[PDB]
Order: sequence, then structure tokens, then C-alpha cells
Amino acid sequence: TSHDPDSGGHFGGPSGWGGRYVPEALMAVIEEVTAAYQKERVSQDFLDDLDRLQANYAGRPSPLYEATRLSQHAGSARIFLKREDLNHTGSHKINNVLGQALLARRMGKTRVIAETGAGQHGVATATACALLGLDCVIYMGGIDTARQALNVARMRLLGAEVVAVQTGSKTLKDAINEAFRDWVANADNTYYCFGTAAGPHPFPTMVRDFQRIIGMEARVQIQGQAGRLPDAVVACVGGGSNAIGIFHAFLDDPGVRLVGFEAAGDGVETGRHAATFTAGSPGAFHGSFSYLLQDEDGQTIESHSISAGLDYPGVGPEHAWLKEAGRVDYRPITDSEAMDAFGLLCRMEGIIPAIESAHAVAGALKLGVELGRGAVIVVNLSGRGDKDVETAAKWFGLL
Amino acid sequence: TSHDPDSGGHFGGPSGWGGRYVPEALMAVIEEVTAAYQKERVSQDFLDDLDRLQANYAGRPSPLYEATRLSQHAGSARIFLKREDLNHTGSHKINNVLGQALLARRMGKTRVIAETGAGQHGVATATACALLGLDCVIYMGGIDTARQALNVARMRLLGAEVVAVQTGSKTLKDAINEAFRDWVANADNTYYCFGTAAGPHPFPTMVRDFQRIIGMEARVQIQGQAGRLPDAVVACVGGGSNAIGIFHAFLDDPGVRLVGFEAAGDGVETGRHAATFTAGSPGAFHGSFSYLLQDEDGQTIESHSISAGLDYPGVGPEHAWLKEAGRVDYRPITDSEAMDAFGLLCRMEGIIPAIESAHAVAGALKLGVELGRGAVIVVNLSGRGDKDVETAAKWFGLL
Amino acid sequence: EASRLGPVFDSCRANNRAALIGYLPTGYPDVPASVAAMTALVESGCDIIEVGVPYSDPGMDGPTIARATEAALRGGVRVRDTLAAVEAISIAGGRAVVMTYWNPVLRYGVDAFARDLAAAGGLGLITPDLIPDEAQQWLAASEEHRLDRIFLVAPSSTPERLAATVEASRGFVYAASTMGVTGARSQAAPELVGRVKAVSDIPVGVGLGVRSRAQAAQIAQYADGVIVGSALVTALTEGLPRLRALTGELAAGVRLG
Amino acid sequence: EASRLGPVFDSCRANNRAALIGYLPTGYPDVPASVAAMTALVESGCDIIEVGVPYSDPGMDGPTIARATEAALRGGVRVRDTLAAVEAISIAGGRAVVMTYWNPVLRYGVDAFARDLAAAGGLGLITPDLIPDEAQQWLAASEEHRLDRIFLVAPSSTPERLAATVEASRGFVYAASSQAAPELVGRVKAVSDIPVGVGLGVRSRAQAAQIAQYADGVIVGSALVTALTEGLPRLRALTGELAAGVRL
Ligand SMILES: C=C(NCc1c(COP(=O)(O)O)cnc(C)c1O)C(=O)O
Ligand SMILES: C=C(NCc1c(COP(=O)(O)O)cnc(C)c1O)C(=O)O
Repeated sequence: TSHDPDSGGHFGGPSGWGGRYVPEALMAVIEEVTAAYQKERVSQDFLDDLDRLQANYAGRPSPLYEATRLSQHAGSARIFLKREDLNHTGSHKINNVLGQALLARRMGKTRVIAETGAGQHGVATATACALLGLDCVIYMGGIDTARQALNVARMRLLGAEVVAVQTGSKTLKDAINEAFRDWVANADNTYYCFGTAAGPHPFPTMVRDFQRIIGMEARVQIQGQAGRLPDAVVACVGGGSNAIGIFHAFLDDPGVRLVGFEAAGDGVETGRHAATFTAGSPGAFHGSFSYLLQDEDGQTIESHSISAGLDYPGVGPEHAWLKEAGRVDYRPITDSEAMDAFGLLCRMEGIIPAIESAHAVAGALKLGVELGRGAVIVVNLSGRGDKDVETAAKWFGLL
Repeated sequence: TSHDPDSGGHFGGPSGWGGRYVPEALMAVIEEVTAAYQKERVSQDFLDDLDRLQANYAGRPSPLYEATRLSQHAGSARIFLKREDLNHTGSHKINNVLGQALLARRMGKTRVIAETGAGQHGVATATACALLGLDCVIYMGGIDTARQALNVARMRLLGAEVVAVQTGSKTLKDAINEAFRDWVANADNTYYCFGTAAGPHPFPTMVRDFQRIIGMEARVQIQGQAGRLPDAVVACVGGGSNAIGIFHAFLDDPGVRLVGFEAAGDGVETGRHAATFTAGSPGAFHGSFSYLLQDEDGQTIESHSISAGLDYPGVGPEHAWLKEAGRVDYRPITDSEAMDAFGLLCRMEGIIPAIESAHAVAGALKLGVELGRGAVIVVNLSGRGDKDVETAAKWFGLL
Repeated sequence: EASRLGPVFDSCRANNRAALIGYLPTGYPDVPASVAAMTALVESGCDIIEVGVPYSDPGMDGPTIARATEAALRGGVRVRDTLAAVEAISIAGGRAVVMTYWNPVLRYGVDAFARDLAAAGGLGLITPDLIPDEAQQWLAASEEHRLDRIFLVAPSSTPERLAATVEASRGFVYAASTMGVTGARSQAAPELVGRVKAVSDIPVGVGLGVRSRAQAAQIAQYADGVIVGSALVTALTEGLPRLRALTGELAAGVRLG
Repeated sequence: EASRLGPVFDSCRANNRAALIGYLPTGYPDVPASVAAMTALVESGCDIIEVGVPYSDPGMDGPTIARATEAALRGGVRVRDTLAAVEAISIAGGRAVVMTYWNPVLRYGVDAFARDLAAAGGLGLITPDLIPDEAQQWLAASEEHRLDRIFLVAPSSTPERLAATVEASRGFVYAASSQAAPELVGRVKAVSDIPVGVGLGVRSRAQAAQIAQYADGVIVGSALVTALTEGLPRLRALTGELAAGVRL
């Protein structure tokens, strides 16, 4: 609780970051979800149910692997990969989904809806709903259905309805808008399983609480394998769930640097990026007061990235607060930098990462050069790259 | 041990299952590999290296999951899934590959070759070779390259060369033939990383020794979760590696039924199957004396299955021995049965299995109805279904 | 003292009718045509005009309004064009409130936007994604610049939240029938108005996807104002004469003796 | 007392030459044509004929032989057709051995195949996928039905395994593969006086002559199949050229 927001969902004071910038039509169900979560987060039977699924279904704990063959590309620093790529469904998304799906059942909801960009949250949600016998509808931007088609097919096999969103940029922000519209209309029976650490209270806190396990495990593992706390912990930042998940356990370790890496696309100078902290500014978007990419009038600027999971012009409010506090540094990584790292990891360690995660790996390599020989850097390897194989093969001229 | 063959590779004495039916041209390298294995299997440095990789890289142990929503479809029996699907690369193949790849490096070999049908062994081999910096060439039947195309692209991204084999049935047996010819020509520098529990000595024993970890984990896990040894342990059977891996630790527990399920394709009566034990007979093929599908003159009959991994007319010699002894029963499962189970596992447990593994699940459902309420059945869930999503979506009319 | 929109509702209630509240988005089909359209609403008998601020991600707008706001943004519409629209409405003898999502207001500056809206003759602000829980700055700016604050209530609203939302509102409370976009063609609306009347005497405007005289008349039996949006946009797309005719039919609907 | 092929190699060694050993697969392009081709080899001066048994998965066969055996199998060739081929060769005055992968022999019955091979006038068996380590049944059948047993050695063969393979062989040793062939023949000569045949993808008269300088037999197969595919006259011409090659 030291790092938690107030009862209104605000970080850093009464007007700060987060809150609930939603219509009154959603407030009954938002208050219903908030009350249900406050009740269940302190119920041992709930935590036991979540733990049992984490262990036996999802295969936790995920291991921590020292990628020694990266060292020479990282200034002889020691890169440790936190292997969320090995989870059921292939990403960290399943952690949050199991929690929220269990909560949906506890609340008596019969229908679950979700947004997805990379399709990993969509697949995770479909997975949990199949497991728990819930009806499932996934909203996905039309551009994303085409570039993450493996995940569309998986969702469909799992019994989910997939709705391709054609509005706006046809990517994650637009999928979120449609899912929101569904929830407004169907609040009585429908639970909205939100997939990142953004949105109105209680979502930033709840999503973060279910992703905390990553950091809790990593903090124990790194002390065991390296003999000490790391010099840095790093992750990629879409809306912010995998990053906040791994960071949280190290917040009160003052010697541990925390670095989030955001998608810079073609470059921050080009206007084709998703570098929210580098190029954005404070505003109200998708339920929260946080940073977003916006023009002089406050219109959302459409994001671009080769990574569908980082192609989002906003970011979660806890990250905005941590940025303002000076606790986390957030830095841009381009498409090219990320793909170089994607390729390097395949070639050197035999791990095919998600293109999202390759941004974190790319950032870690640069940080390694900065910190130098023997520095211990823990990297959240948020997911695997099966969905991205076609894109990557094309990038590297392998068909 | 009690279950090992003699120094010539024969199981069961004088019947002679196994052995070495190879040309003299291969015997120098076969004897080289045999000697290197015998040396390294008792070297603590080697076992430490293998262990470190299994834990931190591959993510062992895999969990054991009670699939309670399957129970009503299995006569109210209790189906426990041994989750090899959650391993790095998405199957059991990685277990054997890390062992053999470490061994290749110990021997000073600079080139690794492998056959693949489903592409999982190919991907695992490529993975290990990336990790250890070995040149890699994978042989894959042309029909398999088309129906497991996701794995071809993964192999290529991992830095492996892939050679499409167009001879014979253009499936696993033909890939094996080509890899064999490569080894004959390039024995001095090349290690053959054989992916199943068949072949000449030492491969059946060595592959099984590296896969034994599955059963050893399962035997401990089931006693922990269920409070006793299972009533049965079951697996699908291609050449036999995942089955022998999970079975081995239960061989000396007399109350534990062991059932292998082989691919019956369109049905055993149709001549379009891979049901080696059901329809085959003893013979020498691919380096061993074991069972194979063969005609009246001893010509190999081409196998057929919807599953690329089980589409092999042979089977490993240790299985022939266990069948002869009456320790394991081997039963046919059709394409249709397997796909029904595929779909059921998706809908009930949110797990997308490999079509290979779906055969084992289908068999488990039938065995559950035989054994009845409360019977404890451990099923080896050998792989995940990423590679099969297109096939399955097409099967279920989901496009 | 009294709300800015108080005299309009008192005047309507004295003539045994509801107020006709008409929505158009600034910049559709372009900026000059939209201003001409809003002027036409004043001339055709709209008591209050909701000047919509086009937003890039309008979660509560229906398809008709969403396509129109997209088109406005492609045309290059700006937030200050909405202030110009309010001026033109005020000059024509009309009464304007602004409907906007909150971020354009934050970006402009809450105090500054309230100041400039009041300077243009604007009477208040409708805030579909701002709940009273987050409205501290807006409440202060609203009191300082004498602007009405129209929050929304929904059928799902709990007793507590409904009471708190009505208490926080000045001018009128917008009750709507849930899903995004103007209503198009159920006892939810009278029930919701009924719940607002049980705790307060503030006027209640009702939005229900109204498209015809008959629907406006039904709503005027129980509601103090009839809110129309989607149908006005559809009318304007066909032409300015079609808008005048429709507005005239709705103006007849709100009157009932 | 002595091997079945011993008098052939002694007769060659007395005429200061190597034996020409010719391989054709039974049933290519069909069964009657293949027998007519094998007869042509006897007439064109092949000292020994290797009658190939087409196998469905021929691991050691190169592309030319593999495609021919595939074609023979499509045509419906049977193991008995090989025994008929051996008989026709023997009646024509030729000397035949059978080359086969092991499973067809197991299926037939090892003893029964030996018995029937011997009754057809067959002199022995070449076994590319049978090492002595697995050859217990074959050794017994070989001794009983008086058949030569030609095992293969390779450049990679260890000293111990080379010795064991040569010791287990009767008739000749098939040395299969730059300077590798003469070196391998040299290593067999150092432990035994058994004749050594060399198979090296021989295509021409000059190549057969080079091999005849050190080897007791020159084995030709791929080139004979290629010749037969063009025509039966082309096979005669090539076989006659190779016959001249071994006499230098
Ligand atoms: C947006 C989606 N994924 C984002 C994602 C991210 C970025 O999202 P975070 O919420 O910042 O963790 C990182 N890694 C992987 C493997 C991802 O799939 C999605 O799948 O719906
Ligand atoms: C033959 C190959 N796979 C076989 C396979 C099998 C059958 O092979 P076994 O050797 O019987 O375990 C089972 N499960 C999975 C997931 C598989 O991929 C291959 O990928 O090369």
C-alpha cells in the first residue's frame, strides 16, 4: 500500500495522475468492479485460486536466464532475461487475465470483453474464458488483425468472437474505444477485462497488482543468481503493465535504476512514433490523467510502430507519477534498433522474442554500454515472437 | 540399469530389438557418439550444464495440471496434463536437443543436422545451435514444409538452413533418409541430432535418457497433487520419445497402466494410417529392429496422418520390447477422434494442443470411460498448437 | 443566484412546453457551413444550441455524430472555431452551451476556456466524460465565470451517484438512455427523469435518439427539455433546407397546448 | 574350403587384370528388359553381376540408382523377380551375386532366401545395411548354403572394425567411397589376402583402369543404369569399354 493511489484513483495528490475520466453511465459498473476487487484482493481463498492457476495452469514461476552471449554487445554488462515468454499463451498478459477472469466469475458476470493490439491479451482473455466457461468478445484494430493474424485464429479456436475495428487508426487505441462502447451498452452482464496498466481506477492498480508477481520473483531470483540486487531493471512500455509488474518490487531499492523503453517507430523527429514520454504531454485519455501524444488542441495524435503492442499514444498514470518523481527514466527505441535486437537474440541465445520485448532488449544493450563491465541488468522478456515470425522473416529477407 | 540394452544396443536379449542396421561407412561416427555419450552421462560438468539450461533457458520443471473440465467427457475420471507444451520452443523436443547439442560441442563437431516432421524438433535443434554457435541444417519433407510453415520460418529466423525433401512420401521418413545420407558423407565434422527414440544404438537409449526427466517430474508431481501413483499414464507415439520419456519412471510400479496412442489417420482399415503396432510387423528400418508398416516383401508402406509428428511408419525398439513384454499397451486413434479432442481441450481448459498431443488426450478420454469415476490418468501434453492453428481453424470452419 | 439557463426553462414552463435543445458539431461539413447551420437552428426555434467540439476519440458519440466529427477534423477544425460558433449564435439572438470531451478543455486550460466561453456569450458546458469526482477545477471555473455545468446521469446510476451528480449540476441534468450516439426510435427515460425529480427541482433534458415530431412530444410530457443531435446531423447532410424543416417539426412537438 | 567367387578372381589375377563387377537393378525399366540387360552384361564381358533388389527406402543408393529402383517398384517388381534374374544370368554362363538391403531378406526368411538364392545359381550376397554385429543368422545361412558374404568397409572404418569386417567376409570386400580408395584398399591388404572390389562412381575406361592398378575388382553401377536408360546398345558399348579398362 505505500505506492497505492487514493480512493478516487489518484497518484501524487489529489489532482494528480490517474482518476476516472469516464461518463456517468459507466460509474455503476466501475464502482461495482472496484468494490469487488477491494473485497477479493484480501480474500485468501481468491489468492489461493489465483496461485493454483499460476502454478499448475500457467507454469509459474518463470525463470531468470543470464544471456551471456549478449554481453559483448552490451559493454560487457550482464543481461538477465526474465522469461515471461515461457508463460501459457506466450506473454505476461495471462497474469492479469487470470486475476480479472476469476474476479468476473466472483461478480456473477457471464460475458467478458477485451481490447487487443498484439493479440496476446486477446488470446489470454479467450483462454481464461474458455477455462471458466465465460462468453468472450475481443475487439481488435483492422490493421492489427492483418499483422497479428496468428493470434486472430487462436482466439477463434478458443471460442471467442473477434471484432475487427475500422475506426480511426485501426490499431489498439481504436480497439479500446470500441470495447468501451460495448461496456457502456452492456454493463449489467459484461465484465471488461482491460489488458494494460491504464484506464480509470481501479484498472491501473488492479492490473499492476496482478503483474507484481513478475518483479517479486525476479527480485528473489537475481539475488540468488548474481548474489546482489541489480544495477538496473528494464522493460518495454505500451500502456505499462509488464514494466510496472517487474519494477514494483524494486521501487524501494534506491540503488536499482529503472528504465522503461517506449516505441519510437521511424524516429521521434518523424511524427511516426509512439514515444509518449519523449514527445507527449499531460492530458485526460482513456479514463485517466496521464501522458499522451496530442496536438495543440488536445486531439489524440495517432501512434505508429512496427510493434502492435507498443503502438499506443498513451501510457498508464502510475508511470506518469514515477516519471514525475524521478524514480523511473523513460527512453525512446526505434523500429530499427528493436529489430537489430530481435535478430541478435535469435542468433546468440536461441530465443525468438516478441517485437515488443525486443525494444527492451535493445534498450538494455545501450544501457549496458553506459553502465559498463559487470553491471547487472534485469530485462523483462515480456513475450515470445511466434506472432511476429512473418514480419521478422520479411524484415531479414528470409521470405 | 534394469531397462538398458546390451553394448550392441539390443533390448530383451536375443530377440533382438534395437541394434544397429547401418552401413559400415557410419560405424566410426556411431561408435564415436556412443563412446562420447558414455563418458559425458557420468561427468558432473556435463550434467550441471544440462541442468542449468533446463532450468534457466527451457523453463523446467513443466507443471502438472488437473483438467477438471475434461472429467465429465472422460467417465468422471481425473485427467492430469503434464505440460510439455510450456517448454521453450513449445514441445518436449527441447529436452533431447539440449543434451545432444551439448554433446556435439563436447565432441568437437562443427555442424549439426536434423530431420523434422512437425518442425518442433527442427526448431529446437536450430534453437540449441543458435545458443551454442553451431552450423545447422534441417531436413524437412516437402508436404511437411507446407502444413507446418510457421516452424519453417522460425527455423530460418534462428539461423538454420532448411532443406525441403521431395523424395518418397515427402514426410518424416523421407527427411530421415536424406539426413542419413548427409551424415554418411560428412561424418568427420557433423553430428546427427536425431529427434526421436528410434535409430541405431545409441539413439534410442540416449534420446530416452534425455526425455526421462518428464516422467521423473510427473511421478513426483502426481504423488504430491493426488496423494498416490496414477491408475494410468498415457502419451502419443510417433517414433516414441515423449511416450518413453514419461513412461520410464513408472516402469517398475506394477499398478500403473501404460498406454501409447498411435495415429490411425482415416482409419486402420483404409491403408491411410500410421498405426505401427496395430497393423505393422517386426523388421529392420532406420537403423533398428522394431515394428514397421511393411508389405509382403518388406517394402516400407507410406504412412498417413493429419498430424505431421505421428506420420511415421516406424516406431522405436524400446517400445517394441515393452509391447512384447506386456508392460505397455498401444492403441489406435483416428484423425477425427484427435480433432474432436483438440477442440474439446480448447473449449474446456483453454489449452491449444499440438495435433500430436490431441491423440493422447483423445485416448485418455476413452480410457477414462473404461476406468471410471475417480481414476487418475496422467497424459503427456507433448506440445502446443501454434503450428496447427490453420489446419484446425480449417477443420472447424473458422474462416 | 440563479442558473444561466434558468430563464429559458421558466419561460418554456410558462408556455406549457419543453425546451428544444439542438446539437451540431462545429466544422461539419466545413466551418462556415456549420455556423450557417447553427444560425438556422436559432431561426427555426431551437431554445438552446449544443455546440459540439469534435474530438479524435469520441467514445460516447454514435455513428452519425462520429462520422461527422471525423469529417470536421479532416477539414482542419479547431477548438477556437467552437468559440467563434458560440459568438455567431449569441449575435443571432440564440443561446449556446458547449459539449466537449474533457482533454481539449485541459489542453486549452480549464480557467482560460471558461473565461473565453463566457466572453463569447456561452452559457455552460456539457461534459460527457467528466464526472463530479474529477471536476474540482471545473467547479471553481464554473462559479468564477458564471457558467452552467451539465453533468450526465444514466439508468444504471446508483442512488448515491445520481444524488451527487444532480447536486453538482447547474442549469440542467442530461439524462440519456445509455449507449453512444443519438438515440434513433422503453420506460427507462421517464423512470430516470422520475428519479431526478424525487431529489431536486433542476430541469432535466432527455436524449433518446429523437428523429420525429411524435417522439419529441412523448418526451415533453415528462421532461423539461428534449435533446436532439443525430437527426439534426443527418438532416444537415441532406441539406440546410431539410434541417430547417425538421427543426420546425420538433419545435411543434415540444409544444403541447 | 574356398569361396564361390575365388576362381573368378584367380582367373583374373592369372590374366593380369581386375574383375569387372556390374550392377543393375531388377525390374528397370521393366522385368523382361532388365533380364535382357543383365544377359547383355554377361555377353559384353562382366565377370560378376550384382543383381539389385529394389527397396522402398534405399539409404545408401545414389540418385541414378534410387530413381531407377523407384521406377521398378512403381512397375510392380517383386523379390522373386530377382531370383528369376539370377537364374537367367546363370543359364547364360554368368556369375551372379545379389545386392539387397536387409529387411527384404528378413521378410522372405534368411535361411529360405539363402536356400533359394543358391538354387537359382547365386554365388553370394552384398549387404550394405548389415554389419557383422547383426549377421548371426546370415553367417549360419551363408555357411550352410555355400554363399559368399560381401560386407562393406569405408574410409571412416576404425582399425578394429575393418579387421572384424574383413574376417567376416568371404569372396570379396566391397570398399565403398582423392587418395581415399587406394588407402582403404591398402588397409585391407595389410590384414588379409581376400579380394577387394572398389566402387567409386566409375563412368569411363580410364577410371576403371586407374582402379585396376590396386583393386582386384572394379564395381560399376550408376553408369550402367544411365547407359541402359538411353538404350540397350549404349549399355553394350559402355560395358565393352569398361572391359578393356580393367585389362591394363
Ligand atoms: C497490447 C497488447 N500487447 C502489448 C504487449 C506489451 C506492451 O504492453 P504493456 O501493457 O506495456 O506490457 C509488451 N509485451 C508483449 C508481449 C505484448 O503483447 C495486446 O496483446 O493486446
Ligand atoms: C517428428 C516431430 N515431432 C513429433 C512430435 C510428437 C511425436 O514424436 P515422439 O518422438 O513420439 O514424441 C509428439 N508431440 C509433438 C509436439 C511432436 O512435435 C518433429 O517435430 O520433428
